[PDB]
Amino acid sequence: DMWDETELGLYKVNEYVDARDTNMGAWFEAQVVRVTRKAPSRDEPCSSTSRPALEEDVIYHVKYDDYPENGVVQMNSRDVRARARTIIKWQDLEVGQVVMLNYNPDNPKERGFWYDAEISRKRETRTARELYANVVLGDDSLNDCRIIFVDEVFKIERP
Repeated sequence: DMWDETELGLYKVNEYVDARDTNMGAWFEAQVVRVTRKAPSRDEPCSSTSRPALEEDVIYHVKYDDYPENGVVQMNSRDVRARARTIIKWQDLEVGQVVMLNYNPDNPKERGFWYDAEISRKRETRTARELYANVVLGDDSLNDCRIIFVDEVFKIERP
């Protein structure tokens, strides 16, 4: 069974977060409506020395702000974070940074959705500001993609 959890979560009921969609991998604003953990065993404490309960243990149940029709969806803790808020300007970007940026996999020249990405190239020539990144970081990432929206790269918020 699922038990409601009030301590381990980094995000509380009613708080807004960014949540990573389970189908497309992009980040969308959402409201936390419930935080749960798996039920402890009958003869085990909620937290033990062998297995200290951890924030990564919780499941967040969220409702997307712009997709209410999707209903309440369950999120792994790695798929919820504080809303993005700070751009990393062009001059501060570098290879190896992991950022949230805007990319359209189907039409890469055009505006898309917001994905985690690892910068793979960063160079300014007389002709262009070249930014490439491995986009949709995780399984089946899109490697070494040319990024259009080089002035709209966000820092990822971390606890």
